[PDB]
Amino acid sequence: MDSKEDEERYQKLVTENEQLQRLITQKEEKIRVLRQRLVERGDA
Amino acid sequence: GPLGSSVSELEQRLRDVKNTNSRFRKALMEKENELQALIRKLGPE
Repeated sequence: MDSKEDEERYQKLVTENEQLQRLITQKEEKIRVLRQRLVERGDA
Repeated sequence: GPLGSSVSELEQRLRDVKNTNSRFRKALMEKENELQALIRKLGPE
């Protein structure tokens, strides 16, 4: 029909893009601190 | 791709963000592997 059909798909996907980036960062952030907590004990 | 109905400008950004989301959904599951990996390193003393 029109671009709207795919644009409605688009806007949903960009919406997941927002959350995905959020979590990747949150996980990566956790990963960062999580290393530091173990290393200074496990390896020192 | 967009030869009609949907404008090229929309679908090209759509292809981009889909490749983006698929990649990000991959990375996200991977980062969980790094997450547990570290916890497996929390396993010892």
